[PDB]
Amino acid sequence: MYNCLHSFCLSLQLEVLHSQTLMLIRERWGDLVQVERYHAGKCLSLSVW
Amino acid sequence: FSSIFQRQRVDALLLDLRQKFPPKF
Repeated sequence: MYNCLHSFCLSLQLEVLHSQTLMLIRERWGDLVQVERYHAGKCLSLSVW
Repeated sequence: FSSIFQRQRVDALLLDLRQKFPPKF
């Protein structure tokens, strides 16, 4: 039970963070941050400066 | 006499949960 609901919640958190980065790139930042890698449920990697 | 349209991503995550954790009767 812990494995199933912990894995789902953590990948949900990663999906929320990816959606937030797409909001920041579209609205206010824009090429000051870029998504390098995104594997859904596995990893997210952003590039600044 | 709704659906907030961020549910595509949640649904793909549900399918990944189905695969990563299968149901067991």
